[PDB]
Amino acid sequence: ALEEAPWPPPEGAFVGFVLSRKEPMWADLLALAAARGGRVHRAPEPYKALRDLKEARGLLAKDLSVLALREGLGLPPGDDPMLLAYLLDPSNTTPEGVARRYGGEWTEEAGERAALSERLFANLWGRLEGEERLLWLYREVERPLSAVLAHMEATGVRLDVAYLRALSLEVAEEIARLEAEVFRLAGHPFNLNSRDQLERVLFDELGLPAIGKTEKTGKRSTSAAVLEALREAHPIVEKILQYRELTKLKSTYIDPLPDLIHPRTGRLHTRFNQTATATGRLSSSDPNLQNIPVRTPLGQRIRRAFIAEEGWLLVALDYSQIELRVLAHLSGDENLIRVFQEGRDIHTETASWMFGVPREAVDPLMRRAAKTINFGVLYGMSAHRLSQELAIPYEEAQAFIERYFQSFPKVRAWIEKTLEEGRRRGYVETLFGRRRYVPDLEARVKSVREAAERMAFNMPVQGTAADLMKLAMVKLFPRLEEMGARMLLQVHDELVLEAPKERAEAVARLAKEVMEGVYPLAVPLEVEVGIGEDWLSAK
DNA sequence: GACCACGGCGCC
DNA sequence: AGGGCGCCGTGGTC
Ligand SMILES: Nc1ccn([C@H]2CC[C@@H](COP(=O)(O)OP(=O)(O)OP(=O)(O)O)O2)c(=O)n1
Ligand SMILES: [Mg+2]
Ligand SMILES: [Mg+2]
Repeated sequence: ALEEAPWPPPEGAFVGFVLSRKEPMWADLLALAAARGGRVHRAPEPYKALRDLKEARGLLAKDLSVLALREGLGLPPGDDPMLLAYLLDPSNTTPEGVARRYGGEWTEEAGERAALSERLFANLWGRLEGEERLLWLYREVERPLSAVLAHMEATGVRLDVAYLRALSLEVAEEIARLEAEVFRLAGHPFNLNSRDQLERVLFDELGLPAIGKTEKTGKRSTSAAVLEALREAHPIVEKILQYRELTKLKSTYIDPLPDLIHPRTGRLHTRFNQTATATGRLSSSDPNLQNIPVRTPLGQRIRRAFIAEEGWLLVALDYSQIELRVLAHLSGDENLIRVFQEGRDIHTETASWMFGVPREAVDPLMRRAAKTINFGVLYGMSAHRLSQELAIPYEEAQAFIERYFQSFPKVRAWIEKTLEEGRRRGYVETLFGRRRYVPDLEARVKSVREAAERMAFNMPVQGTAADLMKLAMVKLFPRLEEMGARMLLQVHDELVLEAPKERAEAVARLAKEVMEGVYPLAVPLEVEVGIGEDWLSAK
């Protein structure tokens, strides 16, 4: 079936390529091929051959299209079997597996990659026949979103490198005072970054009670959660918690980011993986910029490093209580839909409760703390953890949970139907019909089954919120382009854009609107917008 | 070097 | 008897 034709391929051919590395913005185009009909074209000079393509269709299209943009070519990504398969089963996340599961082997030869894309797409397209909903999501959301993600990856984000460079030396000194004291307290040095070594010290040398064990190995845990419980037992516990904060921030953001600045751009270029999560959410790789610090003071100092190009502004937009809103529409609960119809904020109300202060006294970080209480309790958190979290009597934690769901009656009924259907159907789905398979919903082991159940009914909520953000990006991108503004990052229910100073407001105004009206629900979708020279200030 | 499991933890 | 991610060291491989 496979013949070999001279490079020049016919329009609509399936691309096949090989990079020196995973990152499109950093990689070297080692090989470029194409497959169409029954023939296969191997470009003798890849980079140069890229100028020939009208579009990138095939496994990981967006990736070669990011390279193209990096090279000055506006090569947009088109059909990509990974998206088709990802939609059929979100557990389809790598070419390797999609190929073994659908008709081929993922190799290192571009030509074979081009052939495989063609045949893989044929199979998978057949599979989508009759799946009007998956076809809708593919054609109306994913395929076009892939293009958006490529421009985003190619564009990147500006970072105050000199700023992080000095920040390092500074905390490096604070980490020394903390480890120097932790060692004194223990009465001798040891690797503080070694959970095993600290375990021995905390539980064997000192006489601290072991409050928990680790999952796969069963070792006594030394988690922040355990350390919190032990904070009052020994002076060495607080010192260790602070050390862990600093070292985590410094080793994960403070030190690595400046070293990832691209030479040709001077900006940071993260990957936005389109087929990596079970719920339909994107993910950020290599630099993972979807988890930049924001909670603690040093975390905030780190976020400030993310800045706009001079004369530009960072416009940050974030849907409000997004998953509580999605849930009011999915559940159809009147109490909850009214909550939003009345402009109430459950994070503020829960935070007002937690800290026992009027609503107007709740500050940003206090409200943020409530988020983990609201989403945790919604998604199955237990009274024990709740109490052990809010540091309240187990009984008072039970009451908060009891009342939480009593206040929103239709939610449990919805969670119930979602699970039932998941058991029968074999999968759960989002508002737009994105599916996630949860076979374990019928496991005999209560442990496994109940855990499956929790991931099961979370998917529709989490996934619908993602479908929504993805639609908004697809809708918003063309207008920003028309406005000379750029889309830099997506943080699940937040978008970080960059717009010319003289246009920053019109852009914030527009994006906010596109986002809020993406797909009308039983509840309004509110978006808080912020503008500033840096990410922290934007929010 | 490269890469793995595991614990641990940053954000959503 | 919260869900979804990816990255960083520590140990231990190859
Ligand atoms: N602990 C968390 C935090 C967030 N999320 C999910 C649900 C909300 C979504 C986006 O997170 P945020 O923007 O931090 O939350 P939000 O509830 O939309 O609230 P707001 O933007 O009003 O602070 O991610 C979650 O499952 N668990
Ligand atoms: Mg939000
Ligand atoms: Mg957010």
